[PDB]
Amino acid sequence: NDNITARLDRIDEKLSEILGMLHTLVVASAGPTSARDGIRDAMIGLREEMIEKIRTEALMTNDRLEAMARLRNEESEKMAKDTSDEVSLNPTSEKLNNLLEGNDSDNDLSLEDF
Amino acid sequence: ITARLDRIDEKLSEILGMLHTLVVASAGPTSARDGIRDAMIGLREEMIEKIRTEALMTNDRLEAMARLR
Amino acid sequence: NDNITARLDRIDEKLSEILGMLHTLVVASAGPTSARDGIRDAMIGLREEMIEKIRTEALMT
Amino acid sequence: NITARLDRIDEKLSEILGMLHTLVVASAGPTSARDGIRDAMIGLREEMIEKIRTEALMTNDR
Amino acid sequence: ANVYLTDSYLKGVISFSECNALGSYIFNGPYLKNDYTNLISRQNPLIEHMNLKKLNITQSLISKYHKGEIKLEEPTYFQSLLMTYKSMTSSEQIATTNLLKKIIRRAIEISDVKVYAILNKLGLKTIKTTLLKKLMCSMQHPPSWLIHWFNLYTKLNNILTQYRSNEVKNHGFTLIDNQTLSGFQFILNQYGCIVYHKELKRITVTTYNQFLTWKDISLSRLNVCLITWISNCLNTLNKSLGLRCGFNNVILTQLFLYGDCILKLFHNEGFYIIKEVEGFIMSLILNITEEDQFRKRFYNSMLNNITDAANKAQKNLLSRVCHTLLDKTVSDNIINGRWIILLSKFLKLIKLAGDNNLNNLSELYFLFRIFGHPMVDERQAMDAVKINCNETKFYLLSSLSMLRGAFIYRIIKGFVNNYNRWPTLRNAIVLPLRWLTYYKLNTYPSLLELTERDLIVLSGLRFYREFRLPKKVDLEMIINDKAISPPKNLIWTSFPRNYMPSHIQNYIEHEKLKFSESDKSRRVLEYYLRDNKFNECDLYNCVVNQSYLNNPNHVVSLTGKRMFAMQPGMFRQVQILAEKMIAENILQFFPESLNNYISKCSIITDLSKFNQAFRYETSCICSDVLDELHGVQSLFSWLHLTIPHVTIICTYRHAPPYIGDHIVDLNNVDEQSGLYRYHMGGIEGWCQKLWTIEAISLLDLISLKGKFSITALINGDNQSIDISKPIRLMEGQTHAQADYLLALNSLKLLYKEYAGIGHKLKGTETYISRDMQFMSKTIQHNGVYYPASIKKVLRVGPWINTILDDFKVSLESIGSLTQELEYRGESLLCSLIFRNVWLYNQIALQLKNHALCNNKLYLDILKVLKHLKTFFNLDNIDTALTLYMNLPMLFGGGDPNLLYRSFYRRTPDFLTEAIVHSVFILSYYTNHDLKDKLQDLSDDRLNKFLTCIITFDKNPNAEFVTLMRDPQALGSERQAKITSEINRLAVTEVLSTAPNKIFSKSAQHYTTTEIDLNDIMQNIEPTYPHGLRVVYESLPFYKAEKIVNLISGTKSITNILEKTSAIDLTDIDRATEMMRKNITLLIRILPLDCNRDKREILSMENLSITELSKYVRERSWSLSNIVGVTSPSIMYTMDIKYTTSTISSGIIIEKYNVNSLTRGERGPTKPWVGSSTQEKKTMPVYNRQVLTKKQRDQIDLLAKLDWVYASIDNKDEFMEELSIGTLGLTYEKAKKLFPQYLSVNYLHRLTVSSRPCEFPASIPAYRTTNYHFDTSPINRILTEKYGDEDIDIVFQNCISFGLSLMSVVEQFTNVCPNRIILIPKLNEIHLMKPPIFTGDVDIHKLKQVIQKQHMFLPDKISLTQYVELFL
Ligand SMILES: COc1cc(C(=O)NC[C@](O)(c2cc(C(C)(C)O)c(F)c(-c3ccc(F)cc3)n2)C(F)(F)F)cc2cc(C)nnc12
Repeated sequence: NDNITARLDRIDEKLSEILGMLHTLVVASAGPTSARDGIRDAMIGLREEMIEKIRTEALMTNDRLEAMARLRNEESEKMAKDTSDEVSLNPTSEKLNNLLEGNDSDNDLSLEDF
Repeated sequence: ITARLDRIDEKLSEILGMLHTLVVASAGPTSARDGIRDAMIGLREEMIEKIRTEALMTNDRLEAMARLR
Repeated sequence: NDNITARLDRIDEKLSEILGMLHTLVVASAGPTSARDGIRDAMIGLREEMIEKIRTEALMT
Repeated sequence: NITARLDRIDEKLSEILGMLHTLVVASAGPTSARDGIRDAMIGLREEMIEKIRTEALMTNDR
Repeated sequence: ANVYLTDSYLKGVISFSECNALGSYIFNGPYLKNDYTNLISRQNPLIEHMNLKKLNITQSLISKYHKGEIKLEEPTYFQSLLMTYKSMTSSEQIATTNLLKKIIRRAIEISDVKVYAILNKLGLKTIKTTLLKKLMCSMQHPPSWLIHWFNLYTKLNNILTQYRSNEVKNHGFTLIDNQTLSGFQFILNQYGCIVYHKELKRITVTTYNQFLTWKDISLSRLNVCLITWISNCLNTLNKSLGLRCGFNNVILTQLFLYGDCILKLFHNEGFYIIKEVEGFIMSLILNITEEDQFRKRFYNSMLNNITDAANKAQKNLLSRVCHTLLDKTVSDNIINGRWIILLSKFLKLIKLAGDNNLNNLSELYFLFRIFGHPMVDERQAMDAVKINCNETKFYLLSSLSMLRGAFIYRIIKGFVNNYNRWPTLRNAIVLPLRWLTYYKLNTYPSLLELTERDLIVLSGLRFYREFRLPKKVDLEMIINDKAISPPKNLIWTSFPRNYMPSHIQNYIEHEKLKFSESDKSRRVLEYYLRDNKFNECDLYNCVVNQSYLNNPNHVVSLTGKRMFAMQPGMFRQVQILAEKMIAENILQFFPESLNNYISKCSIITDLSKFNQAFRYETSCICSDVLDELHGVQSLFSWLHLTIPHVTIICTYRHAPPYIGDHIVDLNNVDEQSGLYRYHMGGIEGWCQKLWTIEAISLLDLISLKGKFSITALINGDNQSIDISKPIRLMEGQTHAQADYLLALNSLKLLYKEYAGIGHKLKGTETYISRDMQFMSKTIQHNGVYYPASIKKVLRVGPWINTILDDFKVSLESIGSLTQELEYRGESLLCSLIFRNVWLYNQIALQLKNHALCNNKLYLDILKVLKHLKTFFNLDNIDTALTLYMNLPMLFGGGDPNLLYRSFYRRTPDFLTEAIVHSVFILSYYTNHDLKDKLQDLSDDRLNKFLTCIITFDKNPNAEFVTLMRDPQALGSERQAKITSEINRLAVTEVLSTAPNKIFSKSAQHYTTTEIDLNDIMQNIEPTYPHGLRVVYESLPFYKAEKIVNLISGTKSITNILEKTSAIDLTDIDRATEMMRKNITLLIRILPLDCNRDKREILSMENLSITELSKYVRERSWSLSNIVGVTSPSIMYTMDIKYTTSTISSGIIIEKYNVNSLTRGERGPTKPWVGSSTQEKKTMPVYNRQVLTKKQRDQIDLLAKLDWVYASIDNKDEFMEELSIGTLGLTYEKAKKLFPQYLSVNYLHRLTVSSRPCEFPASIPAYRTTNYHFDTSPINRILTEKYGDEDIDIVFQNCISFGLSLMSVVEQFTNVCPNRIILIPKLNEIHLMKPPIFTGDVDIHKLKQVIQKQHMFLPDKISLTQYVELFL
């Protein structure tokens, strides 16, 4: 009698599908409505559904691109830089570092003329 | 009847249906919303019965302690 | 056997809890004024029901 | 092997219960409070019930 | 009939809006910003502003401005000009120089007395000390920079002093001057400050607080220069005497000047650049302590942080002064990007000051206060967070589930570990099987055998109530001295009437009539005092029925004080309670809330903006668990369920919103800068403990996912995450690389997991290190602590941290603050000299210019000095003062730092220490050798003194309550009175008329309660003040007293309910006489007739100071026997030897560190923290969780009484009345809850708030690791004498003393001795055995106290609560 086994396999498939949805389910936080006149509930939908709402700016979020990459479990350019092996300097910082390195009085600054 | 486990299959179908019903709810506005809220089971009474059952279960514990006074 | 039965019994109550939570979520996810007032009013009635049951038990003696 | 299969089933149900319960708690947010249904979603606790029992046992002088 | 006494130090914030409002009105146009503030201040100016504008001098300046003669600048411009005030005449230079020389000379002459005594006592041997004669020679010519800062400080201080004096005399007075500080014309008012510089044709307008800040800046810079100078001078003489750090004051002045240049070029926003300098210093430190990968990463991030801030400052500056009257004040250096040159120079100077020396680098943290404070743009700060709080967050359900799971996991782990059981579950059925086994067996898996799946499973659990909420309100947690936001409808009352629209003004008048007096109070204390409908269970009831949800009166008010948030009392109480419940019931589960190679790293995270990232969906998933544990719903989720539904408004007085016509309801006011709605929680300071424990739960989730161990610590708004992961070290891979890769791998995971809950982290907020801890602002390297002690004394000055310029308090404050230089800075002499400088100024120079008392206090000290001159046969007044400032404040002297504090921090007996102190001090004049036994010398100055201490007219009064309140009190007017005692009557007089019956009833019976309480233990023979303290603490009067003591510490007590900031003359006069009586106390204590010429002066031959002290205390209270308080002074009883004796007969302290100097080094031994031996007691088995903290404490107190007073012949009636009165249980029932003490002698074990629980050495803990101590030799001698019975000398202090003095010797010798032997004076040590408390307790009076103050009783244990204890 393998009918019980077959039934159990069907049970497993349904549980798999239910868990499939749950582990791919995204909860949007409760928040202000458009033209803020109230608060919408914490709408819940599937990963892709929430991503599309973010992509098309249906929901109000700041880091639109990051929210999408995060929900897709992808590494964004910003995250890669923030956690890079070596931190680069901003152009302003490059100049500052160049001034800081070499104490040769290259600053040539006159405070008396301020 | 070991095959009574078919009842699990029945419930899981309802469970998956409810899970679908829940998530598709967000698709209502601008797409699947012809009126305000489409047809759904809407059995708040079941929610209420679960609340009553739990609340009274808790009430029984509270009385169980009052009983010792 | 009894071990199988016991496991099946535990599954049934888990499924009941799952449906209970889903009923809560599906019902709550519907938020027109009528549904929400219906829930709140039901809770008022719930309080009253608990009160009447408690009063009744208090009168056994 | 039936019990073994049931145990995997039971674990998945437990995982499902975990996910759904968290969902219920998270779902019962500021708006559920606004409409007076947060308690319905979460459930009544001992102190609220004690208040109910207190009222029930003291609607008048009794 | 009242006065207004203004601040002498910045206590609040410098409001941008205030400065803008005032300046904008004066110059008829936008000043700092073009916003609503400048618009309204011109349309409808405040009277205070009109008064300044209408001055004849102001009008002259205004004309010059409009004629284009003078230009308008932002206050930071003037900050620079003031700080660069070099326009001193020769007479000014001379006068200030001579003043400074005098002060320095006197401070040294003063320190000479203690230094002499210390060197003599150690035996290391107008100025007698050779060391200080040498120092005086070095310090007789102050550097120009010190003079510069001193002069500026002096002048600014004189400007303010004149103002404050005149404001008290004439309310509304404005100080107009141009002579005190040449070139600068000031117009000062508490409502504004206008400054004009004539030669530069420049004018600026700021506020009173900015002026205070300028003074505080000059003071801070002065103290830095002064300390640096002193330290350098001391180090010149002996490298071990001064501070570990060593700065060139020339660099320090350049830093200061360059920092001001930055603020001059970058107006207000320039503070952003300064703020980021902390990163620069941290970088310099890391460049020393960290590996190349870690330090390089930080350094580059650090530079970006600074430059990004600088660029932001430029952007914001240019956008701000676009349409304002300051549009022409932007330097071309900003526009041309030359500011980067200024910045590079500034940073180089910092690097130079640091000199690659961690000792300097840590100290340089003073640079963040040294430049003052920014003007706070309250509206901008509002908008800055709004964007993060109106933001929609997205989460994977599995993320939220796992976090809730982790939270629960920790709760379960906690309960199993603490209560030996799982929490009760209302749905245990959710658990599979393996988990049911854990539940049934009350066990749990470790994280190493846990999976993510399991956390999801645990996230499905629900609980039954495990804890209990208090039914009655603890007024201690609720009552405070802070402001309270008014109800939403009365929110407009927060703004000046003139700044409100006429419709608002009318509506305010109408709305006030619909609110209670408690609602209109605007203050927390008054809120409750005015609540005539108040009852003890209002909060409980409100919580249970969720009355705070959807509450129409809820509003969130922000003020500049990092944007302090307030809400109406109702909500405040809930906020406080939720945090309290977490603090007492939950944090117990979160203790940190307070291969061939294992990789290690640390991630340091700034969580200050984390609060903003929380949402209901991320926080309340955990708080709901706490709701269930406490059987209450919505209590711990109150914030997110309420805040989103209210308007968040900046309520700073001068920063009103624009309100459209006919709009009254705040929630209908157009969103605008500084005002918005739909704030999705995250209010800083609220739910802080909740978020802390949530962070911990997340970390556990992270450690699980990352397969590594986390040892985290969270403190306030930041955390340190120590990560450890066993790995297989790869070929060619070194440990540093493995650790760096771990940090990166873990950092990526951490960022992902935090982002996974809606919290985005930034490289500006989070950084990594290998193995060094820089948390809590303490720099520790290789176990060595590198302090920032200068930062702690920057604000030391005349009337510091005192109310109504209370003289004695400010002396204590100076003492306490300057003590840090000794305790952290590890420089006894530097702290002493620095202290004496400011104490001198406070007593000798500023005392004659008191804001309230003029020179009355000064005239009184002169009487004291004349008195001392005669009493001690001194040569002059200067000498009398030299002595005065070295005498214990306990005796009416001027010394706030008793010598014992230089060796150990805590004593159980202040009197004995004060007596010894005086003996040591007087030896200076009597030439008594402190290395020997006290003996009668031809110089009777000491004998006269001691005679006067012991011989006096007895005058006991309410001795038992006095001892209860202060177990070390003396009575008979033999001690200085304090505000707590002096004002207590005034407080009760006010409270007795309060609308709130709880307070008025208590106050009305206060006197009678005190009397009944006094006559309670009056029949017990061997009076034990600490035992009395327990009795007192166990009674409701204790809580009543705490409220009184809280109130008694404020200003204008009699006007509390008068709704005014004015100070009543009654309070001024009482405080005046209080101070005068305390100043002249020394006269009363030491009469010229020695309290009787027929009383032979006390002979010191075979005199025991311990016994003398006991005698004095007993005489002063007219008691036959006082026990458990008197304790020998370790500093007196130990004779210090630096050799090997024939017989040890003492404590041997050895130097284990091989080096001759131990300062700045860690040794092989364990750190000494004193550590009093705990109580040895058997704990009864019951469900403690069934009880609240308050009633558990009550039980513990009663158990202590059962222990201590077991011997009273009325014990059963005593304990029965207490148990029934305070718990409701009978004694027999309560006894089953009481811990059973197995310790026979409570005299050195009983834990009370009046007794030190630790007796640490006056030294950094890291420094004690260089030493080893052996108390055996002495233990044997004592055992042979006392027969294994206890003695009254504190064991821990004996050790702590030795450890500290070994450091002191190093300081004075530049050589740390290899060993020190402490040989005790046995005649000073007495048997301390537990007494038999014969006599009964007055049960009637006991009942009376409990009844009269019944409203302050804790929750009683009901039968339904009691039965649950044993289930
Ligand atoms: C925690 O609070 C306190 C502690 C102690 C205290 O520690 N007393 C010493 C003790 O009784 C002992 C016994 C023996 C006996 C005679 C029993 O042998 C000793 F030898 C030594 C001892 C001495 C110095 C030394 F260097 C080595 C040993 N100490 C102690 F037990 F508590 F430690 C005295 C207090 C007095 C007051 C008034 N208030 N609080 C006190």
